Amino acid sequence: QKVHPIGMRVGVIRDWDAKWYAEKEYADYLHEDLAIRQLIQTKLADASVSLIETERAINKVIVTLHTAKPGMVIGKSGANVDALRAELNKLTGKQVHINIVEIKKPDLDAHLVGEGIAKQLEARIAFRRAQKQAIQRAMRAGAKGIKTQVSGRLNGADIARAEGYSEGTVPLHTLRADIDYAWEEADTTYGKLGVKVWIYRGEVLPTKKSV
Amino acid sequence: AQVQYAGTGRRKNAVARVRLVPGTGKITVNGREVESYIPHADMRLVINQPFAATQTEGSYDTLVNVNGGGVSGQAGAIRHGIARALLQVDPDFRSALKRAGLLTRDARMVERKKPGLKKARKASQFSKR
Amino acid sequence: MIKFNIRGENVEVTDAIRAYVEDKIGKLDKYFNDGHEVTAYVNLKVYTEKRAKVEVTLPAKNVTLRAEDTSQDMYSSIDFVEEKLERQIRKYKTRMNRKPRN
Amino acid sequence: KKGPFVDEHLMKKVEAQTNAERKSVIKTWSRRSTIFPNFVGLTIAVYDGRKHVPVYVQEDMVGHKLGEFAPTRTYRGHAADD
Amino acid sequence: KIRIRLKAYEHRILDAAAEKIVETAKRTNAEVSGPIPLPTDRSVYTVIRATHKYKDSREQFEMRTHKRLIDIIEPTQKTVDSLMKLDLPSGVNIEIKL
Amino acid sequence: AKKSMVVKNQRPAKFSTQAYTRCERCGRPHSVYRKFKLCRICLRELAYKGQLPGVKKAS
Amino acid sequence: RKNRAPKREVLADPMYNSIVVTRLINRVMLDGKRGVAAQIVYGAFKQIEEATGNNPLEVFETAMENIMPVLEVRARRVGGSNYQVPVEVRPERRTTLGLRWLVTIARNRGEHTMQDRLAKEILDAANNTGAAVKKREDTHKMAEANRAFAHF
Amino acid sequence: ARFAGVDIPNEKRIVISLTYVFGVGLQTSKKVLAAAGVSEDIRTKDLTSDQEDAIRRELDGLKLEGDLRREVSLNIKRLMEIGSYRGMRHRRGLPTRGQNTKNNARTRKGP
RNA sequence: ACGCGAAGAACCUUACCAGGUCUUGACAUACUCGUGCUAUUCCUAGAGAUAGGAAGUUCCUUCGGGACACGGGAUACAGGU
RNA sequence: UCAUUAAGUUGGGCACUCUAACGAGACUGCCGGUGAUAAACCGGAGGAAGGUGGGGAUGACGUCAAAUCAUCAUGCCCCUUAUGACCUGGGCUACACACGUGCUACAAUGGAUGGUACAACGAGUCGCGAGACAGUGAUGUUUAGCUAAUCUCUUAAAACCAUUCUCAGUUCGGAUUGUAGGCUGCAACUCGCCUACAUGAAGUCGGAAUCGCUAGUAAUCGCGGAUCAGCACGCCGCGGUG
Repeated sequence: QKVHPIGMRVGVIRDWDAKWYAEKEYADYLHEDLAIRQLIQTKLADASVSLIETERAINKVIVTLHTAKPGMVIGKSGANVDALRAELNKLTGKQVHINIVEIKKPDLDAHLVGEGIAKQLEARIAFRRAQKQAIQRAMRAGAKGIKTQVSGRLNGADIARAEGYSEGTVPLHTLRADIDYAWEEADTTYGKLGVKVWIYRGEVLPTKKSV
Repeated sequence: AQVQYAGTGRRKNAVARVRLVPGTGKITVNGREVESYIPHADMRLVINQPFAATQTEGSYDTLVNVNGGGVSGQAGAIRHGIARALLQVDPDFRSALKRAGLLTRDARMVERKKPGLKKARKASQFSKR
Repeated sequence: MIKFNIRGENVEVTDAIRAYVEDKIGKLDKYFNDGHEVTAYVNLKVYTEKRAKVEVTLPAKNVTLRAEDTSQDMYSSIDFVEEKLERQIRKYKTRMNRKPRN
Repeated sequence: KKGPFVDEHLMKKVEAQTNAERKSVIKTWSRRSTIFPNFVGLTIAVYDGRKHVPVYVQEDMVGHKLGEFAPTRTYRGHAADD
Repeated sequence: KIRIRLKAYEHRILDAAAEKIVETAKRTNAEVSGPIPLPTDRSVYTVIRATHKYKDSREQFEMRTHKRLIDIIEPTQKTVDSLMKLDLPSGVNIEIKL
Repeated sequence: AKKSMVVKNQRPAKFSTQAYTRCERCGRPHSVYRKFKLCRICLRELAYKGQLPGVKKAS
Repeated sequence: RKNRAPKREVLADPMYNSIVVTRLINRVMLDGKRGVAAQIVYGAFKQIEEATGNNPLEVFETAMENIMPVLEVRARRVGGSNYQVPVEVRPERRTTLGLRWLVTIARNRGEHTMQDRLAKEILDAANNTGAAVKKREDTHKMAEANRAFAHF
Repeated sequence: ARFAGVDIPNEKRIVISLTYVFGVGLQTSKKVLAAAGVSEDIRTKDLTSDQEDAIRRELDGLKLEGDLRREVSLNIKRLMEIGSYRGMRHRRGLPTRGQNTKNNARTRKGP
């Protein structure tokens, strides 16, 4: 067994991705907006997913979005998330909201580093030098405690290989874990690849106290 | 009646809003007897170490207001509510409050139980199959 | 002795070599005092016997000890693993009898 | 009970065989059947799932459902019981 | 008789700082019974910590409810002109009643 | 089977006596919070993340 | 375990003035039924109150003399050579074991009420003979076999 | 007669002195405890002199104790083969609730 | 390992089987077409399915029709819990 | 507290419940015997709390190839007339028999006699659902209130005195049963109950043994969720006694 850091942060120790309240249909709009978030992450299929926080509001919805860069994802000039935003209006039928914000430096994101290097694992990269390469890029770019994780499954193999350069002070048992973390399965004919990226630039993360 | 002395002590999901009358030692709990609210249960005589036997003695008509708890709950509210209430009428009983305690309202209780466990300290049984 | 629980947990049960189980645990009933409970729990699979798993657990009245061990043949697992139960009781002589060590 | 409950299509075979002829079996379905006093003296089938059981009725058959007309709850039965 | 619940699943996020956009209704108004921390209403979840087999342990999630009221007897409908603005968060369980 | 056990209860059956509800990711059987319209087991798959004011560390 | 981890204390009686009133509640009291327990204890000094009508401590303390032995036993081995080398523990534990004795014979007798078979053993405790003095001499006669201390 | 004159105990109320009897009990034996006006009564080793003579036919409302025997008998022994989905289970011997007979109900089920 | 998945499957819910039980597949993304508002509601029989009929479908934009794709000819393969 | 009586409920009294939104509140903090010198220990006072006040969490390098092919999938297999389905009820829970398995008893602390006082107690004016009621109760008859710090829940039990059965297979002990009714739903046997009632079996304290229990800890008593039309001793948490 291993504890998930974001699995004990992002609910209440870090504030919600569904960062809004309701009265009765809280899990209704919450869960169906999570299906909408699935539609975002699957209809950025010619883009780069970074983070999204769809919201319900006083105007019964405010969709909070994030991109990995505005210059390529949001459109030719910004009309892919806008025309696809009106496509979400013809999905769920509501006032529908764009939020063009780049998640800053996505070489310090666990999504684009690990998922990008996992797409290059689909392109058959030497995974050890991929580990040293990517975690050297972000550890080079700060990341006070930074590691990752890759599973095995090479054309009828065992569960998981080792994980070189899985380093960095990540005191996951302790209650100071400010980690952009991710995980991934790469489904191939030869098997699947789990990619789990611990990024620890910030030190502290309770987000639960307010006067 | 007259205005309170703010006797704010309790224990174990009880409330002892102890009405505090400078009197003779008369005990009347919610206009009643606590042997009429929870008969009886010698905790009536474990009002004395909260109030009467405290320093031998403290003599005031405490018209005690309580609810919640029970023969140890609101008798702990007798302890902190009426010992601390005795401190509210007369603050010269900390010789007894740090001769014997009668404070902290410790609220020792049962754990934040692990789901799956019955009493968090007991299983069904096991022999060895 | 008192009670068994014979369990072939992948293949059906056949009481020739299960009777051979019953006779070598008959020699457990040469090394018994109260054969309180045992349980056979065996496992054989596909691909021309790339394993032979067997098991019997031993809740006697004071000690408990199971045996999930292997050979290539299931017959050889009954052989060498119940002989391993014999040599386990050979390990359990002083571990049983010599409650004085001096 | 108050607000009673009863068959529908083989109620229309109570009313399609009470008037016409008291003879035939039915591809029945009923966890929802009864028996009326008029119903006594005829033959009906019981849907176990393979054998539409051809039982005539006697007045003893009080208004139960075809889930318990005859014990078609197949359990063999005469092997090791009691 | 304007009375404001900030009913919150937890008041102790930025919806505690939602007490100031209704303090825009405390100003341009008088006789303010201010922040009333209401008795929290709790909620229970118990779920299998594993997926399908080997249930040694479970998990619990106590969704509580930390609420809020301000009680002003006078409406003073320039504070109804302040009723149009309501900033943080996107959606909170706010009640602004008479 | 994912469609006779997801799509089938989406299709109108007789009653609540027949079409028992569940979450809409995978039609998992009961132990389903109908007060929050989602399965325990499938809502746990969210509770990897969790969008709930409940304390996350298994109280 | 390792330490002298702390015990707990119940309060002594103001009614009949013994801590073994409420410790007699600590053995007769089952399922936490302290009011019924005090009904039996106060009913037992009521059993004194019919028989003698004296102080509770005559029958209760002569009973304590009957049920507080001098010696108790202990298993101490060489390598199996279990010399039952004895000890003589203090009156809180000796009084505790005597409370096990009066809850034993004043519990397990097939008579009418708890105060009736406990009238048999509190009233026969007022007869101060038989089961209690034998219930300590059963260990007292063993001490000559418990003569060895750490010898071999 | 005799019904009330059958097998007198002492020491009791008539209600337990009639649940004591095969039949008349806590509804009806308390009903005729009051209808004969008995009320504990006895604990006496005397019933009455003449509340017997009330409670002959005042007691005789149950039809009958011997036809409780013939009411179980007359009921079920006609009620043999309605199915016999219930009669076979009742008289083979399992408690025919439609009851889960896997392990337990061990005494009536038969070990 | 057994108050176990399954903290409620009256039952089609069910996994799996019996029977009625079909084979563009109930659920299907898929090439193509005479071309469209799919209506609901029914009625008949039948255990209901599932079939027959009634109005239930003959284009919402520069008009193919997108739009309800209508129902089909069919690569395509979802649908094994 | 101006109370000033349906009444905590009021034109009102306001921290009183402290209500929970906040800070400060116990850190060897201080002291003595100390410790090689230190880390620490032993204790004392203070300190509401004293030595990480207490309780959850925090599963590590790694192990068990075990579980997840019924979330999640590739290797190949049946994937297209089939292990893919619509309907229908019967199985899925069936019982010669072992352990998993709690409650109930055997009894006088029980069992009747009554009237308590309590934390809980969360969903909800979607539904809970009054002192309006036929009642034996299911449920109606009314649904009052009910967007909950309203309301029906939420008035839980033991301790309380009242009488007896004070001795026994026992006002027993509750195995059924036969019913005679209601609730749920389209339908209560498979494959829910519940309310009677009548009969009311074992059972008279439990082999070998096992397991748990050093604080509100065992023991114990209740509440709700829990699933859900219906349906929960053990099934989550909370506390009432101790």
